[PDB]
Amino acid sequence: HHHHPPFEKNFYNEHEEITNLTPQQLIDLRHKLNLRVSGAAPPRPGSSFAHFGFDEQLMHQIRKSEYTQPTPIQCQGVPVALSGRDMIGIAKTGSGKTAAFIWPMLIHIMDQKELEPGDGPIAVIVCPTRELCQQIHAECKRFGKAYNLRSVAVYGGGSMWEQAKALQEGAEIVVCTPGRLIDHVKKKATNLQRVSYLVFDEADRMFDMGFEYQVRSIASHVRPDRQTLLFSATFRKKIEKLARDILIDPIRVVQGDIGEAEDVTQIVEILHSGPSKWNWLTRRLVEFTSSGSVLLFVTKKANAEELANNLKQEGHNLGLLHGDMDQSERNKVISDFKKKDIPVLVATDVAARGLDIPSIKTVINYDVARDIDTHTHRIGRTGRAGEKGVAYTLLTPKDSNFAGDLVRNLEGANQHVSKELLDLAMQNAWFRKSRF
Repeated sequence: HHHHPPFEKNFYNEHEEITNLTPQQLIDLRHKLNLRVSGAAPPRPGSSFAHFGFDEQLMHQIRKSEYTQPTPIQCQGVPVALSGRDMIGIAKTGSGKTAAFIWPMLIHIMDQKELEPGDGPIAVIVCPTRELCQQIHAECKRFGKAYNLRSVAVYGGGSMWEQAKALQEGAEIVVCTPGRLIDHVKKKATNLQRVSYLVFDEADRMFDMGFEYQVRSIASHVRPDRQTLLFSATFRKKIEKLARDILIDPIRVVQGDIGEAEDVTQIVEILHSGPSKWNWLTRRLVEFTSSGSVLLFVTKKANAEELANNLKQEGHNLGLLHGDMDQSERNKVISDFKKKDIPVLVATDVAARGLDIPSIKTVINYDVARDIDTHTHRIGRTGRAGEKGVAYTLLTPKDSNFAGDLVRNLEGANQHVSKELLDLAMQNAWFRKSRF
């Protein structure tokens, strides 16, 4: 009575043809599919419906389809979703992405108890528009017939009272626009207590149309151990922040021509304590300056000052940049750093505008960033604007919460997660459990 009812997420049995791929063959398959994939332990993609392991009832509907072979987003997205993993699909209409999340949804629903009177949907698909709602609903009814599943569409611009009646008759699947779903829930036309599979489609469009608050509210009121899938045609900071907030260890799947490039090389070291960062740095700073300019980040002005003063006494030729500097003061330091008059710069986050300098080949997060957004902003200064550049992050055992966020950031960037870093992150239950 302390929990929500248990449910299964993982329905996937990898086909031997896929298990048997060499690492090179796997790399070349994703290249052939024009997909860039990241995250912790992504399932391999398939290349045929046989690899998905669909039964005859579903295949019957798929053969009436509309699909003669799977699309690339299906090839990778279906094994991700069948495996029970969360997913970020960066892909455009109509890449077959809707079926990519619908087919696993059907399998997920089929494993559960049937609906009892009063039961809300098992799966919810959230859409920006009535138009898309109706298209997705049409697909849900088509494929869902394989298992006699019922779908109801509730969208703005549609009859509130007919929708309320349809919701009351019972539906395993609800396709919706965000505000209208929330309205029906508050009115107790339906409820979210059985939602275990949650899709946000065209999430970028939803944000552009003003729905971020509604999207977040829905995510907040669905059980947190749900499976969640998020699709967008673009990745922008707003959607990335959303993904961090409403997904748990997702696999990121990007259609090639819609991304681009390259991730910063990150090195993370776990040190004894804050004061031991100094010896770490003095042993390494000369080698770092031999590759190019070096940018050290701290958060607090006082810490910037103490570090810079100690480096000066150490004999280093460096500059300081903090937020209380006037503009001319500020421009002198930045100019000196740009012209390589000083090889080393200590800066606070708030003062760091103007430091997109190609010669920066080392960024050092000396003091831990306030959050992962700030972390990303910092390491963006490193040269893969011209690669050869590396971003070091110094943690101590008091940084275990940030370590979890950093692990997830590294995994999304296909960067190394050391055993030490993972162990540190795994100290906290909210990481160690929610962990895929």
